[PDB]
Amino acid sequence: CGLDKLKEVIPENTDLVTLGVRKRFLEHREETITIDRACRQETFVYEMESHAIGKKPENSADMIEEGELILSVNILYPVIFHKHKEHKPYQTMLV
DNA sequence: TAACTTGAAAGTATTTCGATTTCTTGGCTTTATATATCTTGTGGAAAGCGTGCTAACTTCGGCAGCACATATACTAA
Repeated sequence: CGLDKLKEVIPENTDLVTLGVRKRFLEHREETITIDRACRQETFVYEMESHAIGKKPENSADMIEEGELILSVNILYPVIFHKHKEHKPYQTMLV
């Protein structure tokens, strides 16, 4: 179980299944998507997840003890949104 | 310092789909007339608990019972 014996290189020249979908997506990207952008919500999620990576408290007494319950709670307050798009109305919190 | 080609982002529109409505069927109701018959739909006349308070005076006012006393007939000496 090492990395020196593990496959950067173009993922091709092997009998695969998902690689066909991957190449189709690459072609669809080269068609209209330009460089690496238009991923607004994607970068939002990325940064909002990185904001909580390895941040230490200002005081030593504010260290979260091991095993503390973290609960994810979505909230739907507003009516002003897409009732059509599967429903994505409002923010989600952690407590 | 704009101009056009980008992207997922709305309404917005139309197309079909669940469902309830609307449209068809019978058939019974009712109108008279009389024709006729089974058991079972009746008409009608009998007859074999439970209390409370006194509303209070007056002056009965009788009898209930009771009941006390005793005069008398029976019995022991």
